[PDB]
Amino acid sequence: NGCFVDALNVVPHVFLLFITFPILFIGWGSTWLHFPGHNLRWILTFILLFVLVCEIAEGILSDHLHLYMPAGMAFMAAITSVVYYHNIETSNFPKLLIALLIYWTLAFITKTIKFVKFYDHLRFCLTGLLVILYGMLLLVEVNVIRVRRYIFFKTPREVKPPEDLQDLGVRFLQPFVNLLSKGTYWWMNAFIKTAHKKPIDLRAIGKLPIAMRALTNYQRLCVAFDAQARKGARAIWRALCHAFGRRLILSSTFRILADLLGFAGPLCIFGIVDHLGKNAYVLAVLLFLALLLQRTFLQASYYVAIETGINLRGAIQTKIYNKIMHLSTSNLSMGEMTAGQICNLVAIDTNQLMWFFFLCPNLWAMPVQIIVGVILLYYILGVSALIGAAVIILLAPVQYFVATKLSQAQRSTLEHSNERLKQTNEMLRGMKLLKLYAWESIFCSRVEVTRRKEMTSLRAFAVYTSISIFMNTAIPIAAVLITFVGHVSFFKESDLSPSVAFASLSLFHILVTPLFLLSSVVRSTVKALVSVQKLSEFLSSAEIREE
Amino acid sequence: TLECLSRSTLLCVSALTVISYVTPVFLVALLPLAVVCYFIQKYFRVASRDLQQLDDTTQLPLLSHFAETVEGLTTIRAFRYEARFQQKLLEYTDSNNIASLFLTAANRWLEVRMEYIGACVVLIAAATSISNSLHRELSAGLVGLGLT
Amino acid sequence: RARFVSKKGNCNVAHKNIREQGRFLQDVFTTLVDLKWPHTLLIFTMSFLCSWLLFAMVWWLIAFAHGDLAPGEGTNVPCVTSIHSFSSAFLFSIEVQVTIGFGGRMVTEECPLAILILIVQNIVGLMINAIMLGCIFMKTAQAHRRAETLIFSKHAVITLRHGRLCFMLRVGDLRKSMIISATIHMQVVRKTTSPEGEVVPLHQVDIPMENGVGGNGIFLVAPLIIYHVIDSNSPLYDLAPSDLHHHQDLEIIVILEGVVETTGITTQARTSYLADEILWGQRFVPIVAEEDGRYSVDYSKFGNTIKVPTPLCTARQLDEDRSLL
Amino acid sequence: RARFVSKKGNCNVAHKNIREQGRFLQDVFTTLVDLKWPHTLLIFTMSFLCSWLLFAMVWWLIAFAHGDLAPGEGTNVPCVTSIHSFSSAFLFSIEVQVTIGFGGRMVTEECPLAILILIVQNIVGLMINAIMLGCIFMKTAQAHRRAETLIFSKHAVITLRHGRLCFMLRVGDLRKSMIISATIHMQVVRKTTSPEGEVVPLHQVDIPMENGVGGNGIFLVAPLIIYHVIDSNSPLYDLAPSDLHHHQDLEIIVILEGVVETTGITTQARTSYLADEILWGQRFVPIVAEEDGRYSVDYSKFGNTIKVPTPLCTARQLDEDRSLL
Ligand SMILES: Nc1ncnc2c1ncn2[C@@H]1O[C@H](COP(=O)(O)OP(=O)(O)O)[C@@H](O)[C@H]1O
Ligand SMILES: Nc1ncnc2c1ncn2[C@@H]1O[C@H](COP(=O)(O)OP(=O)(O)O)[C@@H](O)[C@H]1O
Repeated sequence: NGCFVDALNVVPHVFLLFITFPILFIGWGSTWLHFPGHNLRWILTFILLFVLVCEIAEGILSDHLHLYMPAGMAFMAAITSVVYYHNIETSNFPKLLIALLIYWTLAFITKTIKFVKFYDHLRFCLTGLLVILYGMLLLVEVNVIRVRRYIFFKTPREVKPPEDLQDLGVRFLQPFVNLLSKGTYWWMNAFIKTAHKKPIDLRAIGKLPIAMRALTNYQRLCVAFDAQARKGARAIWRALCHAFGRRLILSSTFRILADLLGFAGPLCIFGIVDHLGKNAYVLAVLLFLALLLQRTFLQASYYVAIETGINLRGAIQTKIYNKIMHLSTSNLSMGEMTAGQICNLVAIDTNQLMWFFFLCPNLWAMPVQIIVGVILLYYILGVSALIGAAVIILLAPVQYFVATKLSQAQRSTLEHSNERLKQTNEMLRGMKLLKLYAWESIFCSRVEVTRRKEMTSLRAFAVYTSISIFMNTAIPIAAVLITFVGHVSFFKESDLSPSVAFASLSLFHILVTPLFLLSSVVRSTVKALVSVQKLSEFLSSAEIREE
Repeated sequence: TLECLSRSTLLCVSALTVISYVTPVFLVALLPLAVVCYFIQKYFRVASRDLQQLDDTTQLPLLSHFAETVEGLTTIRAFRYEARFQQKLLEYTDSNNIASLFLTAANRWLEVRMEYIGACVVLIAAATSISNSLHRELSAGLVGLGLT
Repeated sequence: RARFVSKKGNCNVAHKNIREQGRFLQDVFTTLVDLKWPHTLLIFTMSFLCSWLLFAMVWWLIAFAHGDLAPGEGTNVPCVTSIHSFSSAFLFSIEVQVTIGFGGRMVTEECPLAILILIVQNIVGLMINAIMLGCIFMKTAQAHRRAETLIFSKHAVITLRHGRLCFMLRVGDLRKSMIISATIHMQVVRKTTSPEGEVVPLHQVDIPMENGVGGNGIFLVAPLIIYHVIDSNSPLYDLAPSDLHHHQDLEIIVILEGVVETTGITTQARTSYLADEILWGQRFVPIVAEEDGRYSVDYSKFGNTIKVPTPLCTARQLDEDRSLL
Repeated sequence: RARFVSKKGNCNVAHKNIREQGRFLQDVFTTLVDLKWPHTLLIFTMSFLCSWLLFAMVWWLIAFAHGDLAPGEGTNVPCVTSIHSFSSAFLFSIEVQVTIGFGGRMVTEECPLAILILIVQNIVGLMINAIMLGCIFMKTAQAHRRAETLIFSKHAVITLRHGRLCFMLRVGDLRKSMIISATIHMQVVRKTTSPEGEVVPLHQVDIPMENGVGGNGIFLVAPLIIYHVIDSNSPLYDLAPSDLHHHQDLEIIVILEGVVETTGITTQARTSYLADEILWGQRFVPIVAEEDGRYSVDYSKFGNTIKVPTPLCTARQLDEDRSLL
């Protein structure tokens, strides 16, 4: 009785879609309350979305309307479960949750009956994963009733919605929104729509969240600095890496998952081309989903890196401002604590440390990316991997030597520019006395000589970057040419179907993009190193003596 | 930045030209993409300019304050007003941070909607490929170029 | 600056730190009535169609399950005679639910499960019909359109009547229907600091409506300027004429209450006048005029105003001058 | 000790030696409406099923009695065609009662007794349907959930305003819906002994609500501290500050009356303050605050209180000192 069980599955989706519409229409016709398992709930709901797409694919392959209707109904049922959970996050209830729990139990029952009747005799996998996902959402609902007040004894002892991000007077809500919105910045809509109607102001934009204030970042940073001292230039670097911590690590994990999916795309291209030469629309739908997912996770990684960077900037700014207090004027008399030097410190180190902390998560994914690239191209090239492998191994050491020759010029560049800035400072605050008896030629020739030395450094850097780009293009093209020529006629005797060719070109382009980037990365990397060395020498100035 | 921009614009030109060559029908689905992207870019432009201007107007006074604290050290440490000045700097740095944060958030939002636009275009490009270049066009080599 | 209650009558003060759990489905039963006739019709047809489709699905399912849906002659009688597909099942559902009863497809006395599904279908249908009738009648009874017609001149004036300073402000009706026992609660708010060092952010105080021997109410047929005279005892008696236009923050609100005739409900109209809204030393133009055989009221001159050569001075200083003259 | 009316607003005094025979089925028709929506739905389905089963039983009985229930072909026509067992009899009962009329089983013009049972079935069904519709609409119209939101600070304070002792107590709204013409009846109870040797166990006396020139009512938008000043004429003027905390038995009740907007019914909120509840010499924290462009009210500081260096003395002795200073 297959159609009978299909109908029995269609029923509960219908029940839920019918109870959702009155409440959804009343709600459609500012305190955010979150429940445990919220993020788990949304993750599982996206996994349900995926498995339902797969079920629709099965129903297309088989066709008999009644045989693929269950997927089309669970689709709207899961979307309406999302709508319910949005309506509950916006206003809490004990009853709407039970309304979800009933549906979960009934859907689990129907899926169990399906599984049994199948066992007695592709569907199996899709159905098994369905049952598992339903079961985990059920456990989440049981956790939610266990927490506060589904039926449990009298009073919830309910949380008292969080005042950290819900406090009156706040515009920015990244931490104060739902699971699905954080990725898209849907909250921004209002704001960007508002900005066009009325120009933006500082009183227009809000305050900063509980976990965003520079006071707490300075607090965390000084605590970590103390813990590091109880255990120099290297110490403060260790403290910075410690302090950002988990957020930074998470940004890296998001980027690595985005990278694996980014490699996954070209494989779908291979499959599509192969079926074109001869299970194809599924390749298009899955490819579209994969590309969307990579984009979402890449942008989230960039955002969290930027968050970590701005918090770094705030914390080190307030740390150096606190330390300027205890600084003694005997240092201020010396060139090391020059006022212009200290303001250059603040501004350019804000800049350099922020840019390095935006580019550091990007490079913490280059190794995993290249490794997965080669482990994917083995299965596509075959015995013709040797050529590409030799190319991407011959790339690395010459690139290391080029990067060394680059860094050496860049550091001297920074020293010369730093002296030029102080010469300009002492030239501009005395232009009156300078033009009075016209000592201009001397100071102008001195600044011209300093500019010529700086230009020598810059031209060395530019020639080295040009050689870098030359290599990063010439080695790739030679690699592609050699590999293909080798496969067709040299040894392999297996005609490369066009799918292999285009998939190789795709993976190869994905590999090429990071190499061009790393050359620019060194420019920010040595600058971050120099900025921290300067910051540590500044922190090592003479204290003021307590009475 | 200039060289990367030139490389990316030439890559975009190449990709559009290739997709147009492989499927002469795609020129029916390109104008809506262009229109929606144009409108969203226009909407982003004014908000972005406003956020950049506010960023600059908050970033100037913080550095003015830093310089003045650095030079007039003796007076500030004589009065023993250090709590007041540290509180002031906390105010200024928090405002600077929120300005920067909103600028980068608007950047991220534009990037996300642009990536959704790119997903749309690649999706229906591949769909029109698998449909037309197989059923009615019956061409094999163009599929790889189009999808790549 | 910030206003206390807006001109349209709605409240401006926004609450913060409210508790939780208010409106446990009863205030939603009334918020449903509140929604506009199109939205309410939409949700009503939505509820009806939802119930109809739910029970049609369950009836198709039960006819499929008994095997009566499998087309066969003999060895059985269908629990619902002459049922073939989902279309006839939905037709049977709408035939038994909304109580038309075509009787082409007959439920039989062979299956008690169909008896149970019918006995729950009918009671749930009757309950939803009863609520959807009571609610539309309740919504129908109100008249908001009749309520929102109260009108008060945009700005109020002050003049000199009977040798004393006085407040003049126009009210009026906009329909034939009267308002019974309309009373005026005229109040003033201000940030006040007591002599005991206590500072209140806003202080409501009753300023009287000056009528005959007594009375807090008035009678509205024609636009009647409400007539109050500020004296040394009045709270508004201390201000100055040159400081009100720009700097000061004084909101004078009027609350006109009254029960409409046809419905009998007690409605009211609240309006505010700021410090920058009110002006000094003027006079309204007479509205009523002796027409052919009646009194003609011209609403074009309702907010019109003429200059009057009246002295400009503070009410405290004016009372001191009255003590001197 | 014993309280007069509880904090929640319910009454505490329990009556004894009441007479008899009150509520002869009419107050039960309204006590039915009073019961909670689940209980009311239960009793409604109970009444419906009771009537349905009663008439199904009587129809099965009459079909059995005529002999038409005995399966036989010819020599008769069943009073109700195509009736076989109790199941089909109950189906006919629910088909004719709730007015669906399937017509598979037909009542015939051979038996007038079936005509009579139908003519009583239909009228009793119509009457029970009419009462069960009117009652659910009547129950639906009320809004108790809207009623129970009145809030008064847990303890009330006294302070020194304008050189005189004053009573300060917070009230407030909890929803967007206003309350029209809310009046305050502030009363005090005490066991009093007259100079004529008469002892009363409890004595209600009106303590005024001090508003503008007159008025027993107020206007509720934001939490407004009700402001009364006890003078030598006030009944509360004689007590002492150190004897109220523990020993004395004084209940100060407030009765806030007012008609809600949407329903038009006149609700009220009554609350008591004992001698041990009220305290001395304090000040509430300002709730309203000038927000971005509005007024923000913080209900966390609603019951918060700050110390004030105010003199502590009895109101009689305070008036004597005012006569001396
Ligand atoms: N001729 C009229 N008939 C009916 N209502 C009017 C008329 N003129 C104005 N109103 C309403 O009553 C109020 C009276 O204000 P009004 O005298 O018109 O001053 P203003 O012209 O500055 O709005 C207005 O808010 C308006 O909505
Ligand atoms: N933030 C609030 N929002 C709404 N109602 C409140 C709030 N706080 C208290 N209430 C209610 O109003 C009354 C005010 O008393 P309250 O100021 O809370 O003193 P206490 O904390 O001792 O109960 C309480 O009985 C409570 O039921």
